[PDB]
Formats: sequence, C-alpha cells, structure tokens
Amino acid sequence: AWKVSVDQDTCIGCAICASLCPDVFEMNDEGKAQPKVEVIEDEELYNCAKEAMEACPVSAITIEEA
Ligand code: SF4
Repeated sequence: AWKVSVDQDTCIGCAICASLCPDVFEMNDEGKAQPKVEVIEDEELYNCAKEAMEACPVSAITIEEA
C-alpha cells in the first residue's frame, strides 16, 4: 500500500495535483493541498498520485510504500 504526503510548508496551493488526481488530493483551509485518502491500494490512484508528485512545481509531494 501507499501513503501520500503533502509538505504543508512547501505547498504553494497551485492545485495542479487536485486537478490531475481529484480522488487523491484536495485543497484545505490554508489553501494548500493534502491527501484526501490515508492509504492507496488502487493502482490507478497510485499511478495518478505518482504523476502529481512528478509534476508538483515545488516538490511538496512524497509517496511512501510499505
Ligand atoms: S501540485 Fe504541489 S504545490 Fe501545487 S497544490 Fe499540489 S502539492 Fe501544492
């Protein structure tokens, strides 16, 4: 399984990740992104999250596997 994280101090709230992968990322009350799910097992969701991670203009996204 995978766990996605968005570094709140780094995120600039550009919403690219939410646009690309709305099942995985949402905007919060600070105007930053955060994961809308605490675990991913669905390969489609992981693949999307991986593309968002690669696209983030400020490198705020990381994905942990276990
Ligand atoms: S793509 Fe990166 S900087 Fe933009 S909202 Fe998502 S985590 Fe934040």
